[PDB]
Amino acid sequence: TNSTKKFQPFQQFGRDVSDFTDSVRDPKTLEILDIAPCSYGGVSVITPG
Amino acid sequence: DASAYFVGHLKPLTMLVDFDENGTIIDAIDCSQDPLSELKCTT
Ligand SMILES: *[C@@H]1O[C@H](CO)[C@@H](O)[C@H](O)[C@H]1NC(C)=O
Repeated sequence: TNSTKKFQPFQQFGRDVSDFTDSVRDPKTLEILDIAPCSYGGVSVITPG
Repeated sequence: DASAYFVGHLKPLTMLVDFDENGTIIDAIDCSQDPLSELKCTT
């Protein structure tokens, strides 16, 4: 997804507290993006037996 | 005219750094200089 941050010319990657890379700069068109997994939320199955 | 320069030497130390929401370094505390900064390094 489109991001909002911007950093120095000598910086390419940014990481989270858990050292997960969440910000990447596209090398062709100089824009900043954001990554997030599409596995999210909790499910629960109810069975009568 | 007359000018002056200052020269210091580097030492191996342990640093505590903090960044703001733009990644700019705004403060730094070195340990081993006084007990309060040692407490801040520990905590
Ligand atoms: C961070 O960047 C924004 C946009 O350039 C700027 O307005 C702001 O003063 C900067 N600093 C902080 C502490 O938000």
